[PDB]
Formats: sequence, C-alpha cells, structure tokens
Amino acid sequence: MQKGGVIMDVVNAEQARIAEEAGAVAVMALEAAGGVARMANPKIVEEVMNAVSIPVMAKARIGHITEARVLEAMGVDYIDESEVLTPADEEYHLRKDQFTVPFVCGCRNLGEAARRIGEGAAMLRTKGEPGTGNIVEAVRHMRQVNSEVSRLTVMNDDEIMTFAKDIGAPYEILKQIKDNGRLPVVNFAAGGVATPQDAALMMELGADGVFVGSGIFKSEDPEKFAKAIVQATTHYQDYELIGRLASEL
Amino acid sequence: MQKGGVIMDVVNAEQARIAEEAGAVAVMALERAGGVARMANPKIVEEVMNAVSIPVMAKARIGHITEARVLEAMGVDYIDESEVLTPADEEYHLRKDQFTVPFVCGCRNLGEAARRIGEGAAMLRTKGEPGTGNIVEAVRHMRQVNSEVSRLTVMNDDEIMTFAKDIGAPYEILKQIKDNGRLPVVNFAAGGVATPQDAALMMELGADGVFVGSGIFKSEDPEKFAKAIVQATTHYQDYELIGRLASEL
Amino acid sequence: MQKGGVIMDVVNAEQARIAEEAGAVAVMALERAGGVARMANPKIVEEVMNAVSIPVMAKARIGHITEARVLEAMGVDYIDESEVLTPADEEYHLRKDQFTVPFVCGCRNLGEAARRIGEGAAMLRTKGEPGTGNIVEAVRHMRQVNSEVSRLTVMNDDEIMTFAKDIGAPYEILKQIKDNGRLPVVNFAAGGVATPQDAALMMELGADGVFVGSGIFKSEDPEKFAKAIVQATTHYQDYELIGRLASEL
Amino acid sequence: MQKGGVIMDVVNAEQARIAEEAGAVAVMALEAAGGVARMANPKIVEEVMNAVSIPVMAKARIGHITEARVLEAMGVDYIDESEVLTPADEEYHLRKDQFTVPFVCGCRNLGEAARRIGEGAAMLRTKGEPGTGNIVEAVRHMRQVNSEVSRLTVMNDDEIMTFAKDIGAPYEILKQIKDNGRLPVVNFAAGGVATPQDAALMMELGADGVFVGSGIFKSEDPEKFAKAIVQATTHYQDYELIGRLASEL
Amino acid sequence: MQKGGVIMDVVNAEQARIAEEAGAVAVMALERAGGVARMANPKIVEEVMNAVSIPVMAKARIGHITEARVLEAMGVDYIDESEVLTPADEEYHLRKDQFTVPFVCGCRNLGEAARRIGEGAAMLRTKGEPGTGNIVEAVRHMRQVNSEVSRLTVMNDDEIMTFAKDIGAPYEILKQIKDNGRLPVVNFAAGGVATPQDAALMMELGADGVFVGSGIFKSEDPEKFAKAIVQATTHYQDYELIGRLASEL
Ligand SMILES: [Cl-]
Ligand SMILES: [Cl-]
Repeated sequence: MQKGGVIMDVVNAEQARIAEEAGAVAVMALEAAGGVARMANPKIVEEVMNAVSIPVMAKARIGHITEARVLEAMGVDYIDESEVLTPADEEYHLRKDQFTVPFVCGCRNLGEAARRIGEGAAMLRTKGEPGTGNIVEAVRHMRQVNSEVSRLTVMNDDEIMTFAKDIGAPYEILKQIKDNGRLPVVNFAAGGVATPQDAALMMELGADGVFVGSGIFKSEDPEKFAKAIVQATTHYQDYELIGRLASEL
Repeated sequence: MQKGGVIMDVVNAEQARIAEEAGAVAVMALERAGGVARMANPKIVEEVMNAVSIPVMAKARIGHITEARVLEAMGVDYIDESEVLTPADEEYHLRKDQFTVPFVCGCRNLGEAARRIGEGAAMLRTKGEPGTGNIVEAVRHMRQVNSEVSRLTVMNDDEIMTFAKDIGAPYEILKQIKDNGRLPVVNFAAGGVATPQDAALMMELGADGVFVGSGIFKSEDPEKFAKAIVQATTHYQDYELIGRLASEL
Repeated sequence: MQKGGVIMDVVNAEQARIAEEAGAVAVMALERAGGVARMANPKIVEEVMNAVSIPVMAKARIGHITEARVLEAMGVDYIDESEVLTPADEEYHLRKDQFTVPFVCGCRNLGEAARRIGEGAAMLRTKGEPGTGNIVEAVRHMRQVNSEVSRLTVMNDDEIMTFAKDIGAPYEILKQIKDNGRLPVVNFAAGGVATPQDAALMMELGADGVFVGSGIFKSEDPEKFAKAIVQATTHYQDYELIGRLASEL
Repeated sequence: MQKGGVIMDVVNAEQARIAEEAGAVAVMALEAAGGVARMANPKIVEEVMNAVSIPVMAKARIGHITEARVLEAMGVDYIDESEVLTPADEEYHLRKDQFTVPFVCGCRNLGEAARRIGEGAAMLRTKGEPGTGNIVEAVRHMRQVNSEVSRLTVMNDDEIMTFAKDIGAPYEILKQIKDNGRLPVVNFAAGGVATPQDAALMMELGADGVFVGSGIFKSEDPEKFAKAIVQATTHYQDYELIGRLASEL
Repeated sequence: MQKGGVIMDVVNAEQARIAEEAGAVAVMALERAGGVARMANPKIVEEVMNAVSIPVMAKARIGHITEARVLEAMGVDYIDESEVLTPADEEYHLRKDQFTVPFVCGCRNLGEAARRIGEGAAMLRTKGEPGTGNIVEAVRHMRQVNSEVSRLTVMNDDEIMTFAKDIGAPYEILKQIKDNGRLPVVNFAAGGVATPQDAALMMELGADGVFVGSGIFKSEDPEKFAKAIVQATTHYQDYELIGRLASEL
C-alpha cells in the first residue's frame, strides 16, 4: 500500500502542510489523557483532507460501527480501529470486511494479527505504548510477530492447526501466511517512536513503515524533526546521515 | 409500545419544553458521590407533567413500594425502578404486576430481564454506566441479552428448563420468549449514550430506543444537540446525515 | 390421584398376583454394582399387565425419549423417569408435558420438585437410598420438601421471585403452590422403606403413599410382610396394630 | 454420503455377510481392552472387502500417517481416525485434506468438529464411551454439538470471530456453518448404542445415522439384533414397531 | 554417517546373524521392574562382534566413565550412553569428546540434543518409551526436535542467545545449527517402534533411521518381521509395499 514511508498525526491544517512538506506518506487526523476518547469531530477531518493531497487517516473506537461508517461516508482513505481511543466494545471488533474503506489495526502477536486480518483488516501496526516516548513496547510487538511468522513459514503442515488453536488464530489465515511466506498485509511500527534513531531501528527490525508521530510538533523546530524522521525511515542504514540529522535537534 | 423513540432526563419545565421541541417521545423527571438518591419531589414531577404533553416518567428506588404507589397516585405515565437511585431493598424488587401503572426496569442479561418481566415489568432497558459517557456497558448488556435471546429462539425444548435453572429465569417466561421469537417487551438502551453516533450504534445493535441522560443540556447548543440525538436515533443507518449533524456539535 | 396407597416392585406374574392379593394400589415392573440399568423388556411389562388389574408402572432412563415413547405405546399406566436406572441424559429431563401418559419423578427439595412439575410431571416421590433399607434419605427429602412448602405458603409475595432464583424453581409454579396452599401433585415416599414402621413413619411425615422395593419378597413370609406394609401405610397412627403386625415378621 | 443408515463393526466375513443381510449401509473392519491398539491386519480388511459389496471402513491411529496411507492404498472407502485405538500423536491430527480417501473423525463439541473439518474430515461422529453400552456420552456429545451449531446459525456476525477464539475453531469453518445453516458434513452417533431404542433416540436427537455396533454379534440371535437396530435407525418414530422388535430380544 | 539404516538389539550370535541376514546396518548387544541395569558382559559383546561383520554397538550407564572406557578398549564401534540402563550419574554425563569412540545419546528436545552434542556426542536418537510398543513418545521427541530446529534455522541472530538461555543449549552449538541449516549429527528414532508402519512413520517425520528393540524376535516369524522392518524403513513412502509386508505378519 504505502510501504517505506512515515505517517504523522496532525491536529490542524498547518501541521498537515508541514507533514506534506516533510515527506510523509500519509496523515492521521486527531484532536491528551483523561475522560473518554472518541472519534474526532468531522470538521477536523474535513479540514485535514482539504489541507493536503496525501491520504488522510482517522481513528475510530474499537467495535464502534457507527463511527467507522461515518468515517467511511466522509471519504476517508483508511480507518484506524485504534485502541488509543477509549474502546466501544470490549468483546468484539468491527467486521472490516463488510466495509469499503480499508482498515488498519493494532497487534502484539501473530494471534492478534491473524484475528484482525480474518476480521477484514488491510493493514497492521504495533500497539506500542502511545504517548510514552518509549520504543520498547513496539520493539517487543514487532519482534514477537516477526518471530512467530518466521516459525510459521517453516512449520510442518501437520502442526499448523494445533498452532492456531494455541494462539487463537484462524486456520486459513495461518495457511495463507505459510503459503505466501510472509504476512499478507503490511505491518507498521507505532507507539513510542520519539527519535529518528527509533524509526531507523523499527525499520531495521523488519517494519514496513513508521506509523507513530504527533510528538514531532513539540520540538523547537517541528519541521526539522519531521524531516529527520522521514529521512531516517527511508534508507535506515545510512548511519552518518542519521547522526548528522540528530545533531541538529 | 412506542418503539424507536428517545427519552430524555429533564429537571425543570424549560428542559421539558426543549426536549419536546427537539422531538423526544417521553421525558424523565429528575432532581440531581452524592449521598442518598431518592425519588424526586412531587412538585417537580407535576411541573414536568404540566410543561409537556409527551408521556412523563419518574424514577423510584428499587423495592420501594411506597414511592412507586405515590408516583402512581400522582398520575405518572411510567415508573422506572431505577438502580441509579440508592436502592431501598437489596434483595427483592417490587411486584410490578400488582400495580396499575407500567414499569421499566434495568437488566444486563436474559436472566435479569426475565426476572423483571416475570415480576410484571412492562419495559426493559440496559443498566449501562450512567454519568460516564461511555457506551461500553450498554453495548455489553444489549449484546448479551440479544445473544441469549438468539440462543433461546432456536434452542431445543428439552434444554429450556435447565437453561432457566442456569440463568435464574422463569420457565414459562422463557417458553413464551421461544414461542414468540422475541422479547415480550421492548428493550431500550440506557447509560453511556454521549454522541449521536452512540445512539445510532445502540439502534444498530437492535435496541428499541435510547435513554439520554443530563449531558444533552451540557453542550454549547443543547437544543441542537438534542435534535441531533433524536435525528440519529431515527434512521440510524444514514451515516452521512449523522456525520453532518455531528459536524455542528 | 389415588393418594394413600402402596406401590410395589414386581418382577413376574406371581409377584404381581401376590401384590394384588396383599392390597397394593399399583405395581412396578422390573428386571433386576450392576453395570448399565435400562428399561425392562416389553414382554415382562406385558406379563405384569396381564397378571393384575391394578395400574402397572414401568421405569425409564432419565432423558430417554425413546424408552418413554415405547412404554407409552405399550399401554403402561404411569412411567417413572427413575434415577435408579443408569441415566441416558445427565443434563436434561424429558418433556413430560409433551406426552400423553402421566409421569412420576424423584426429588430431594422444592427446587427439584418444581423443576419436575414444570416439565410436566404428574407425580412426585422421594429419591431416598434404594436398596439400602435405610429410610434416612427418604425422611430427609420429605422433610426438606415439606419445610420449603411450608415456607412458600406463608411467604410474602415480594420474596417469591428471589426464592425461585435461589432454588432454581419456576416462578409461576411457586406462585401456584403459594395460591393453592400445597403441592399440585401428590408426593410419595420411596427408597429405604424396610419395615411397616418405616411406612407408618413416612406417612406420619406427610407423604401421600409409599413405594416398596424388592425386599418385601425377601421375607420368610412375603405375603404376610406385604400385607403388613399395606395395613401399616393405611391407618398409620394405629401403633398397637403396627406392633402386632410387626411381631409376626 | 450415507445418511439415515446403520454402520456395524465386523470381525470376519460371516459377520459382514450378516450385516449386509440385516441392511447396514456400511461395515467397519476390526480385530477388547489391554496393551496397544493399532490398525487391523490388512488381511482382515481385504477379507471384509471381498465378503460384501457395501462400503467397508477401517480405523487408523490418530496422527499415524503411514497407517492411513496404507488403508488408502488398500482401496478402503473411508478411514476412521479413531480415538478407540491407542493414539500415535497426542498433539497433531492427520491432515486429511492431503488424502484421496474420505475421513471420519470423532468429536464432542463444535470446537472439535470445526478443528476436524478444517483438517479435512468428510464425516463426523460422537466419541461416546465405546464398549460401555451406555448412551449417555453420545447423548451429551450430540446435544453439545447441536446446541452450539444452533447458536452459530443465529449468531451476530460481529461476534463470530470471538466465538471461534473461545472454542478454538477455524473462523472460516464457522462462517461456512452459519452461511449454510447446518454442519457441512454428516454427524453420526457412535459409542454406547446397545439397544435399538438407543439408536432411535440418537436419531431423534438429530443424528444423521448410527455408527456404533460390534455388540450385535454377542446376542443370542445376532442377526435379529442387527435387523432390529437397522429397522430402528430408519423411521425412528414408529414406536410400536420398536417395541415389537425389542420384545423378541 | 550411515543414515537411513536400521539398528537391532541382539542378545546372542544367532540373533546377530539373523539381523545381518535381514539387512540391518548395525547391531546392539544386550543381556536382558528389573533391578539394576548395567553394561553387558564383555563375552557377549565379543560374541556379537565375532558373529557379524556389521558395526556392533554396546550400551553403557549414563556418566559411567569406566564402563565406556572398557567398551572402548574392547573395540566396540559405537557406544550408547543409554538411559534405558540404570544411570550411574544423575547430574553429569560423560565427556564424550575426550573419548576416541563415537557416541550416540538420547534426547527429547533441542536443549537435550544440544547439551549432548556439546559434550561430544556423534549421534542422537529419541528416548521414546522402550518396551511399550507405543511410538507416541518417539513421535513427540522427533517432532519437538524438528520444530525447534525449524525455529532456529529461520530465527534472527539477536534472538539466538536468549533462546539458548531459555533452552539450556550451548550458544556456539545453536549458532552452528543455524549456519548449517540442520543438525550436525544424524537423529534416529528409538523406543516404541512396533510395526513396519511405525518405522515408515518415524522416517516420514524426518528421522535418519530406526532403532528396533527386542520385540522383533517375538514374532512367529522373526526373520520375516525383521526383513519387513528393514524394507519399510527404506522407501518409507511405498505404502502398497508396506501393506503387503504387514499382511504377512
Ligand atoms: Cl489519563
Ligand atoms: Cl484395558
């Protein structure tokens, strides 16, 4: 879809323009801790869409059918059934396959990833620890999903079903993963990316892109931090450029 | 009995008038950690009744026979044996069949629903989490009741009795539910409805109506907010109209 | 329905004739650690029916619809869904209301009694400890049912529902028991009756009749023993006659 | 496949001929308690196949690839990955989809049934308690599978995935069951069928046929018992004929 | 090192000759609740060596340095530090790298396999359940080792050390296994092989050979049975030939 890029969380049109100028592959509209966290007001989403030409994403509460249907009616590119917001259903997720708009979901293991894909998700990402600035949770989630997938690619067929039963995964999804040799969708790194070295590390661990952001607007030079993150996600093994960019922050 | 409507909590005559002008099917008279919560003063109920022509409802403490009989003598349309008030009897509910006025009660599963119906309740609603603005508990209760009813409609006869024994439901009530194919009374959504998307979501889950709290008057434009809630409860699948209405809140 | 009588377990035509001559109100056809206990062969039931003019009863495994339907097609008077046989369904009993022949079931408390009645049982009896000769369990079950019924007859209405919820009884059945002032069906004593004093004691506790096992034919004079059991079940307070009859055993 | 019939376990050519004369839809070749229970000698299977024209089945140890491949090379119609035999793999079942011969497996719940179907089973049956003559286990397994399937046919889509996760079932199998309205394969009753009334009961509970046998050869008139079981499996609601046939055993 | 062969347990010269005539790649000298199991008498080992030209193996107690050194001085080809004998050291195994003769050891997982290899073992085999005739434990051990090796071959480098730390394996041994892509020594199947189908199944699971116990001589035709075992271990996918050979046993 949009592999190799950086996704930023914007709060107005100015931050969206700064993101487009920095080289972000997509934007995420959002309005922070306390109370109930619901979807953003449609005016903010419409402003974010009118501000940039890059695809704009919006978050919806888990299991909230109406929020996702409203974001779909608005013409949003992708919808993020985000656990960042206060969930709406603590038992059942959205049946994203019944939707026209593609969906991105969070996961921490191959079981969660397979359950989200079977529910109709088009894109995946790590849950991480959003708002903490700590990359350890995203690292753990990425490494767990990748190790389980590597096991599944070289697992004996006779042992696949049991494996699913042990991790709560749909059998057909695991068979598809084994036949294709990798995840059928892209898996991004989200929650915890604070420095461009964090984005480079997540891309070195085998991520298909960086999803976290929001904090880039808090720096003394927000545009500089955004450009540094975007340039560190791409060509993540050029350490000299990474150090040079980090020196100017 | 008047399914598909919106019921609002009012505290004075002005709120009752505003709710009537918004298009609410009925009103609920209320007074206000909060100490002991009892029934409202009869003067406030009389004011609410004289303010609007729509049916007026009043809350009574659980198991408080005298409060309910007084509200019946006052001429209220429906009485809510509401757990939101400090209960008066923590072991037995009132014998609603021995009353002349209809009753609405809260429930979280088919067992509680059947226990309330067997006692003579004329209406049901989810308990939810009142005052929290989170529709999680209402969603959970509605889904649980709907799932147990779906079980009961297509269940073998030999397995009905034990089912009642396992859920504390009256046997004849469960047999009637199986024979009719649905609940004998309407089931509304209550506690947690914060946005028009929440009302549309509760109606999408199969509710027969929504109960709005006092937060509807907390908006900058309470009249517009109440109108949006009403217009979203009706035609709950028109997601474009829901998004348009929410853009103005 | 024929209250105050004695029911005897017979295995052939001679035993049925001897029980008829003793004055038993009905007979029970039987075949025999004992492996699996199923219904008796239809030939033995037909022999028992052709041997005596009194009503003949046959036992069926719990939840075994086919055994009960076969016994109904054979023309049996009553069917005993007896736990003394190896049960066929350990979760659900047969829907006795959907049958044409009346049923007698075992019970140890008002909850089991009400569950059996709600399923359509026409008669009740204590489970006891069959084959032990000890009337302890029959006494216990009879006293428990009588105590719970005495509670229910003089209990407040508001406390009925919870009571059902606490004992697994159908609400309408408990309401009917409260309104009528007694059990809707007769309750017999079964399992443990060894001496005529045991039958007189079960009748003193408020039973509507006694079920005699196979030990009645184990005496040196089986006819005299059966006659003593019958003469003690009737006029159970004539202690001098009971002692006289027991002196000859 | 072969719905409505009775399957018998034969040990030689004479019992297979008696089964074919009785009206069995298929035969099961077998050679009993103690030690290790493996597949039968190929000579016995070849004799059973040469004795009758009805399809012949053979049992293989669970997870034993070579035993099933040998039975497939022999030209056996169906293979029974039977838990009756001492298992060969206590973790992983055979991938029956990779086979040409159709497979029949045992199950006790919708989870096991879905795991067996996803593994490539063409036919199902209850595990029961083989060799005990007690129908209670088959009754429990049949009722559990049927109740879970009835739930699944009327379950909300948004709740399906979670349901699978709760029972360890493949998501696609459950979706297929919901879309078709029933199990995609036939579900037979096995283990415990001792009397023709047991077969009639299993068919009244919603089974697609009777699978248990073996014991029919132990009666005084084995041919008579076999004919009675075959006639009771078909037209299971003719209770008069069932009683007549049972009277002659 | 001589992969794909069959190793047989012999007790005299006649058994060694019969095993050689059957086509076994090597022989195992043995003597016999059974008290204490020690190494065999040197006279029996010398007899077995003089009887056949194939390589002869002898078992030694675990950690018994002197037994192994004596067997080395006797001129044995391979030594089996077999747990089937009563161990002499329950804490430490012998330093096989300090010996001149090659060693074969038992294992149940990659941890035990790596611990044995690091100590200098030249060959591996499953522990199984010797004397039971049940291939369950051999299947389990083989599948566990194969699964852990499949994990290790496609595992990230950063995750290797911890993996060793979590399984008690030497780090350099695991690195060598990852670099070579397979085990550094052959892994045989042992303990539980009862039928030629069992040998074919162990070879299908990826074993490098089978260890036959003493039951091969318990058949009515021991020579035919041993020939069938050998002919099934080789070309283990020719299921028609396996069935034909088994038909004669
Ligand atoms: Cl917070
Ligand atoms: Cl045994």
